[PDB]
Amino acid sequence: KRQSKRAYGDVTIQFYQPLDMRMYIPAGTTFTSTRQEYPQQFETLVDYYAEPDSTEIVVEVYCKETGVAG
Amino acid sequence: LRKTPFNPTEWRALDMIKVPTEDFIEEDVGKSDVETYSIFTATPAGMLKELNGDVFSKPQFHPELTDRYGYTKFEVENIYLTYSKIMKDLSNYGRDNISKGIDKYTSKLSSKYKNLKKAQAKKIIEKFVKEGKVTEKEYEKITGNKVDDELTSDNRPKLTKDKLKSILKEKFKTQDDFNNSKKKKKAKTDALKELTTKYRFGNKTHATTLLDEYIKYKGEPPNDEAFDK
Amino acid sequence: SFIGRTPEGSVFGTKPLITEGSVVLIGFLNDDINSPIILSVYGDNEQNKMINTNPLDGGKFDTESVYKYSSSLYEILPSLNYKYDDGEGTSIRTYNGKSFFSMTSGEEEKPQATDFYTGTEYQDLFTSYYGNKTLIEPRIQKAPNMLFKHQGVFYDDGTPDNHITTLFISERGDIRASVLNTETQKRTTQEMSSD
Amino acid sequence: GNKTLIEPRIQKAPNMLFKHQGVFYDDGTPDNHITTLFISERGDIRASVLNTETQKRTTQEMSSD
Amino acid sequence: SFIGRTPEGSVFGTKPLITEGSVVLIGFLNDDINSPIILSVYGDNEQNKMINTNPLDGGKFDTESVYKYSSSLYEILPSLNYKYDDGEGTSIRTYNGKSFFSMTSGEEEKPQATDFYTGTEYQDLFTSYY
Amino acid sequence: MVVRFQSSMGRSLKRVDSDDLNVKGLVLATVSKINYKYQSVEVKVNNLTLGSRIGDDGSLAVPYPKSFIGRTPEGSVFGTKPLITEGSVVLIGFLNDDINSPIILSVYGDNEQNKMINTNPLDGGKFDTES
Amino acid sequence: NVPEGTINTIASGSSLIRSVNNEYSFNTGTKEESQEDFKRRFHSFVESRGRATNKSVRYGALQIPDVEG
Amino acid sequence: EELAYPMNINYFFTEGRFFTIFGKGHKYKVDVSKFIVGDILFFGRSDTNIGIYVGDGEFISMMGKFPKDETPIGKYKLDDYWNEFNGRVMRFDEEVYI
Amino acid sequence: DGDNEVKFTGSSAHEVMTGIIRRFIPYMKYNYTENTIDNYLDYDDLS
Repeated sequence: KRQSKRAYGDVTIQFYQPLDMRMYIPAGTTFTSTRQEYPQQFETLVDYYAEPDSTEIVVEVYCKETGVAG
Repeated sequence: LRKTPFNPTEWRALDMIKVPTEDFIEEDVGKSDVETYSIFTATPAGMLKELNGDVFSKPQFHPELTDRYGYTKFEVENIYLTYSKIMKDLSNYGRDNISKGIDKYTSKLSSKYKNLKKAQAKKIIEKFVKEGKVTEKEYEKITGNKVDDELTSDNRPKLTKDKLKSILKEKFKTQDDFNNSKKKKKAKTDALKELTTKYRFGNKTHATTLLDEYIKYKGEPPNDEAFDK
Repeated sequence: SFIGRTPEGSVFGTKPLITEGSVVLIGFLNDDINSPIILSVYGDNEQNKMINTNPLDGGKFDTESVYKYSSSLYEILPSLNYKYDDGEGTSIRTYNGKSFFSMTSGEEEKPQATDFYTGTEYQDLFTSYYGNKTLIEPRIQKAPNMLFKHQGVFYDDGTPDNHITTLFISERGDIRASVLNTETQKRTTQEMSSD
Repeated sequence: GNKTLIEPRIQKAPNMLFKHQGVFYDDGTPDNHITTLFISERGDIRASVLNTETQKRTTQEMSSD
Repeated sequence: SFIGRTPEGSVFGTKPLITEGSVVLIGFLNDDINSPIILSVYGDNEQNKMINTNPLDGGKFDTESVYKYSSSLYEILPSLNYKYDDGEGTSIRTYNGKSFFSMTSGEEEKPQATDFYTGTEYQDLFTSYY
Repeated sequence: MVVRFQSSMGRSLKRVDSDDLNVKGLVLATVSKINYKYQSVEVKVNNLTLGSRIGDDGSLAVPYPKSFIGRTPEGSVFGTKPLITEGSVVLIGFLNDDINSPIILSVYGDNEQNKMINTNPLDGGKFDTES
Repeated sequence: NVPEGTINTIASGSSLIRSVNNEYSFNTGTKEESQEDFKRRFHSFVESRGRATNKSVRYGALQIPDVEG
Repeated sequence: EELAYPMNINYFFTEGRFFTIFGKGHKYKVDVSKFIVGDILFFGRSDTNIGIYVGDGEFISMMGKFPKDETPIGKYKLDDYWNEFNGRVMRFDEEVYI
Repeated sequence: DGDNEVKFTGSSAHEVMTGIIRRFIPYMKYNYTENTIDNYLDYDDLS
């Protein structure tokens, strides 16, 4: 039998105002939650760049824990 | 001056020395909880600071360890390191609200719909606030679009391979187009303008690639993959 | 900026603008926590890069050419209309809508403060852009109405002052220069209509 | 302070102007009234009121002579 | 505020107003007593309360309504005639006697910078009060 | 004795350690070079230069005080850019009294410069006097 | 033998310098000469003992270490 | 091609047809030779005028007194006008636009 | 330059430490009949 697959999905970012200049997101940014039922972490694999005049950006994320908790 | 030997392979690189109990005069060795930390981090050189720049720090902890000793930190500095919808949206905020920050409210419309560039949505808002309304003449003047076409938002055709093959036969009807580059730029832009928008799927760079192969092979490439691609 | 009291007793001073979410340096009294004071307000690198029109990456301030761009007291009010001064003779001030005041002496810079035909547009002025080549939109687009009202109380002759004069300008472009004596019920106005 | 005159850096005469314009107002109609108080380097004074869309102007001009 | 020298050699700078009996923060060089410098000038709570026309007790600066009053570069010269600017289109400047200069765009604020009949009085402007 | 031979300083015996590395107080410097794009200067100590890393202008520099800066509810940023001058004397306060963490507090001119740029002829006197 | 546009900075104060770059690659960085190269050099040396010959001038001008062609 | 009238200074920034070759604020006399015919040359401290580059170190523009000069279009050497060049240079691109 | 400022640059500790030690070690002269500290201290094989 083959091993389990890590959960992955899309996460949506909402800013107060559209960015005036281009911003860089450092690699390996950690996405998490505050509910006690799901304390599982997430982390990005590739670079992303938030171009100006963009009020939202979507980046893919992969569940570090290998299980259905993701 | 060497890296610390606590690394696994560097630990093995140290020379071993043996000594039996037969040379022991006295001993005083034991455990101790004098040093105890839970969170470890290596901050970069102290000029960089969280409120005026890039990522400040990135610590590490064990969940079981912090129960006994909670949040015990250990820090070290390292010196080294859609005409209707557009009009409705303007009518939703209103001219009083839009008039305060036309540049950034423009970014809201361009963010929602990637069909409009910053210049295109900048001009329509200026015309909206000054005149107080926008008509179909203003919209088409800003950019050529089919305003009198409501099909597309509910249903837009598939563009299977034979349809593309047919649309290329409309956009290139004579051989001089390949030879005369000036009209070729006009032709291909008209192809991409309908081909990206009107049908289910649109992409510039992909469609460009096909057009560059199509042009090079004079509209009859040696394989049907050019129309698959 | 400064604060004090006059010999008469009246208090005078300033109220510099305060902004939420700005970064401020703090110095504790006698190095005691629970004794804070704000020393100054420092902006972010992005914010500083946005609110400057200097294109030079670097260079000594003593160079004549660098003096043209470096030497620029560039300031923006809470209102998005800004005020500008420079070591050269250019100086630009802005008000509500696209209205502005400008002055200059070099013939090269003559377009910046010209009135040929319709006059220079607001977009022609290079100070009207943010650093990241975005136009500095005014917050309020409605046209203003100016006036220079002049009056007093008395003078060395001892007689009560009752001469009132104004230089009112309306939102519709009208101009009215008037001199008034209110006690004597007399007035002389020079009026210009929008038409 | 040390009894030297404060020379101006630039000795060439300036040219001032007070340009006034807008976009709209509470009546809802587009704003198109332009007025200026231009002053030239040669001492001229020009007070003008303009309506650009209607192609109408009234100027009060003073020459250097 | 700023001080320097031009390439030609002439010195330029500023002389900010100095006041007796004001409270000033001091920072000693290398934490040595007998090495003082003044960092800035801070006024008393009463003085600050007297020289502001904001009636709001509190509120986030991001609120549109609070922006009308919070955003006010309110300054008073050594002469008791003052200068005023705001995030709205109102801007008021004063000179000797009751003379003033004002500008505004909102019809609601039209009285503040009107010239009907005798014009707006100096007492009608709400910025003219402590 | 034999063990006393360690890092020490002063006429009185004092253990020199990582406390001595930390600066106490504020120090002065001169503005040698300015980054006009970011308006962040690098100040020179008498025989050392602070700030001034491999980063050209944005990612490392010394911040300068601003009159006021913020953002409006609409989102647009507003602030001021006070004039910056080369060779002026500036007071500096290190963060958490750490060397390699500078900030400029204010700009102070020389006695001669201050004497040149004032027209007050009075030598002295209480400010409360009418004259 | 770094690639093109590798040397970015002068690693100093660089007050009057904006940026530094190299338009050409470094090719003179070479490892120690192998046996074959030494044999070739030595056979030219043996054949270059008589002066006033082209093959002699070849060694004459090749004796400098930096010269390759 | 059509562009957008009057093409005041704005167009070069928000109308996307151009990509900058050299930025404003630096002025090198040796790197002028690398330019190509048709490069748009700016002039003035506040973008007062622009020009078209032609080879042999020249440029095409109109120059004359401000109040409506009667001088016709003409070509001038770059040596005398090099002081007021301001270093800004831009180039056209038509294949990828729309 | 002109001032006594000296800057040391390297991408690793062994590169920096070489420059630091080499800057001052030779000139630290003494009256040894035979050399100085550089002969008696290898300060090599750093990483």
